[PDB]
Amino acid sequence: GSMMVLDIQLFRDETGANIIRESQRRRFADPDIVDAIIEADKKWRRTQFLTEASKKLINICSKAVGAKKKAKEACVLQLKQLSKDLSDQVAGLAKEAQQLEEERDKLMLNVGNILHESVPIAQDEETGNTVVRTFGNTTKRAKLNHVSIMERLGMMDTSKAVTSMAGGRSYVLKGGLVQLQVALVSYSLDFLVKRGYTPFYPPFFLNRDVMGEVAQLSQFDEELYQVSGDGDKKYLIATSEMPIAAYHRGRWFTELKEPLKYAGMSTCFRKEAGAHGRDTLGIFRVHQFDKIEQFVVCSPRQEESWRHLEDMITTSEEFNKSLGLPYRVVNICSGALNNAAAKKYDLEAWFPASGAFRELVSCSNCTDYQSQSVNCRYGPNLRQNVKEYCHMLNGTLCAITRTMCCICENYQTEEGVVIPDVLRPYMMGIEMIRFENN
Amino acid sequence: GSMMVLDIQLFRDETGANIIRESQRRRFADPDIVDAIIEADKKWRRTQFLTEASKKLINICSKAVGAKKKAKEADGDTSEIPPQVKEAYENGTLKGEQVEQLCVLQLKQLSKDLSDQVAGLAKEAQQLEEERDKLMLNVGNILHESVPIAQDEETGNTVVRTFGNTTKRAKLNHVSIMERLGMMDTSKAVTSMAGGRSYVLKGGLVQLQVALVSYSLDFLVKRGYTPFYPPFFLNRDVMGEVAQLSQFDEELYQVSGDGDKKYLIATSEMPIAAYHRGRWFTELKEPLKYAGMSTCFRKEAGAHGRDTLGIFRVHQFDKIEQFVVCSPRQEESWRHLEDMITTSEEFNKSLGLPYRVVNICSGALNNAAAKKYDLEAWFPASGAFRELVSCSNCTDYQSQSVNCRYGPNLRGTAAQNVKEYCHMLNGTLCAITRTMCCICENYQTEEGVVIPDVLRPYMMGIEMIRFE
Ligand SMILES: Nc1ncnc2c1ncn2[C@@H]1O[C@H](COP(=O)(O)OP(=O)(O)OP(=O)(O)O)[C@@H](O)[C@H]1O
Ligand SMILES: Nc1ncnc2c1ncn2[C@@H]1O[C@H](COP(=O)(O)OP(=O)(O)OP(=O)(O)O)[C@@H](O)[C@H]1O
Ligand code: NA
Repeated sequence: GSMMVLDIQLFRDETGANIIRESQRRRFADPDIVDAIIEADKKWRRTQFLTEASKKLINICSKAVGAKKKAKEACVLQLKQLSKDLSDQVAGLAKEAQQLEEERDKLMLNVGNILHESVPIAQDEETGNTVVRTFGNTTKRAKLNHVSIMERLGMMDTSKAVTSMAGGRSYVLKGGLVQLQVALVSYSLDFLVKRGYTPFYPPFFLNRDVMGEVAQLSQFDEELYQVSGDGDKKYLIATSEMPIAAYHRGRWFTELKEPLKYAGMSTCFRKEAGAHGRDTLGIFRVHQFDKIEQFVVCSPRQEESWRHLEDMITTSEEFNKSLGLPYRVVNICSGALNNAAAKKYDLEAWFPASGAFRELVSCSNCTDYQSQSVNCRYGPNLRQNVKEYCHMLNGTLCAITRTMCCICENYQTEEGVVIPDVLRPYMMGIEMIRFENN
Repeated sequence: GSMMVLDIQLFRDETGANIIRESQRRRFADPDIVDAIIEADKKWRRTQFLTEASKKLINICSKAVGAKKKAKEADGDTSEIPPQVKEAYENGTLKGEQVEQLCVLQLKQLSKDLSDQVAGLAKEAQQLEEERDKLMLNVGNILHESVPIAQDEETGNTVVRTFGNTTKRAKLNHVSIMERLGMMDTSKAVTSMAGGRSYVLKGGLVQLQVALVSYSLDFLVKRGYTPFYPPFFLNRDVMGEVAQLSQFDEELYQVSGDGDKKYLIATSEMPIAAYHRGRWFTELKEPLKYAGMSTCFRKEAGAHGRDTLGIFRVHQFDKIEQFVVCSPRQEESWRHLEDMITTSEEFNKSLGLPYRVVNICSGALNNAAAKKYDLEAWFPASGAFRELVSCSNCTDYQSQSVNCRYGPNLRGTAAQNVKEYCHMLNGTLCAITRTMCCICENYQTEEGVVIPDVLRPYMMGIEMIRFE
């Protein structure tokens, strides 16, 4: 059943419907769908209006019979029949209500979050993404790519010894690379703790019902493994953003003078159904990887979320600067944005052997898209004419395997890989991991 | 289906079969079963004897036809196979010299009939092989001579060694401490999201978790172990070489959606063992020592509502594991077992945790283990010793199942009277959530939990995590 889509409230006002139509056109999506959603919703509201009315009339029938029969009268027989009929009508109204919600929500799958005014308008990323900032020597060239380096270290196995055990794109890390992996986890966690984030270690399973509130329906198809055996069926998490968002379901923050900031720490599991033969090379694109994630829950007011988005990307930049990895920050074009995001920044690191900018980090302001889906409310209650929801953002701090790949290319020498200065105290003071002699 | 059970070769020797029957009796397990396993294997070897005879006869048929056609011999009167010929190949006594008396039409029919026999024999072979290993599910590794002989743990285990003050008492148990810290959520906010026994850790407890992972890994690196980060999925075929059928029912989650069905690992021992499948170490002058690092996933199907509370027994937890592959000769694996339990002891001493070491009795040993030591840490608020660590010598039980051979591997070697396999051992260094529970009880004060000295540099120098 459950699925994550845009708030219905914005559709029920002429000005809001026009905001959504405009955002649809700017995303290269269908604006005509907004009318279809308003109509389905108008029918749905009608069923709810009749249901609330008829329920009140069911008590009228009950109280009437209670007063009449206490008065010792032999119309009661009619009132009883009318109670059964209204209960029948309410039952019929509910089945119709259900069908209409299903139709509405399925139409809404095609409606994205309202674009920020700064999002570039383009359908294609190569031409369409706008470069915001660059850091370091982004034209640097180096000898060996990350796959060759990790193979020459003797510290990564992606051969049939592993894939015949664990399937395609599975890998073993050994020795110095595991030390580096752990160094990055711990350094990444500390980096965020120092910036006011609360560490958060989630369950790696979510139930279907809950996963449906924080995942787009296409993610079930392309990205989420199903887990079974123990009670209800579950899904492995693709990112700690899922359980962190789900953790706020049904919550209500009367105010958030300070944001909630979490440093999500987890293994991430991705089926990568789309990537038939994209990579297959190294640990750059794998089904299982550690990631440290920024997650922010904040007030929906005064565009505070937009300020946090800037802080979050700046945080990921400062992290990569600390590692000395060259990069560019790009503002993702409207055609490439997922539905939840109102704006997205990617930090794409320069891979000097490979000769390419490759995404290490994405940071998104999802405003009230997830929040309305998980029902994470904000402010005072209606009983204020609008229901307010918290804003939520999420952004990579460090995706560990891709960052390891970038470090290997950028810090290679003839003898091995130099460990970035900041990571050394997190791996026993090791200055370099060395190639197998030949 | 794929299955981890004892090696067959020792069953086919009278002295070997008796050693196995004796070990079974000493485990309070079934010896009578060995006769049933020998019989199932006898049936199996018969299908191989016939298969090899018939495969050779098929080649003789082809060569005979070739020679007859070359000489322009007439094809013959009939393709009908003499009943004695059918009887002979069904019994494995048909000789090539007799086959060569047949005409071309007969040789052709016989080649087809022998091919059908070879196909029927492959199916018989596998129903017999499944029936056999299933009977083998109940047969344990040969006990080391020092294993206490008893059925029940609570009385049969032998306390070997103790460390620290194991009678001190403390006020709050680990559940109450982690609650008062505000850093562990096991409420419906979490369980309605992720199911029973699910948890969220926050704040200082995540810092402590990471500190333990990194300190544990460093602890083993300093002792010559190679870090090993595995895939957390194993496919059915491979999982069955390193697990018994009962673990599929009680312990292993199934994962699907992409490729064939896989299982989540319950310990890094599984993928590390599997990684050695089909290997052949001609010599291991030094052992291979691995420091396994992984999340472990356990259904806990048996422990339905056994513990329930806190993070002591959960479905998902980090663990750092010792895994050793070594020579099967000169009782070397027994020396490694002693070093491994000592390493886990020194780790706990370094954390300042009191404990006892117990030698696990014969009746309570799992099948793969020839001997097992557990380290049970003292939980002063619970008032009990609770298992933190197990270390076992599985000698060649996993290695035979995964086919990890030892010894010279040279051309010209025929049917080897004794195939040798490596020995494998495994032992917990640190199960992270249980160690956190132990630390919380032992290091509690009025204001919170004091961080053990050795972990402080691994969590930004923090000396204490404070109650809300
Ligand atoms: N299959 C993978 N293997 C290793 N790292 C990955 C993989 N998928 C994503 N990452 C890392 O996680 C970061 C965040 O990825 P995200 O959750 O945004 O998924 P995505 O499909 O890349 O979506 P987006 O288009 O927003 O980046 C990426 O920038 C990358 O560093
Ligand atoms: N469900 C669990 N939750 C948290 N920690 C666990 C769990 N199961 C095992 N552990 C930890 O892992 C360690 C090793 O566990 P092991 O794999 O040996 O499983 P076991 O069946 O509980 O123990 P044994 O080996 O004695 O049968 C235990 O000593 C304990 O510290
Ligand atoms: Na340049």
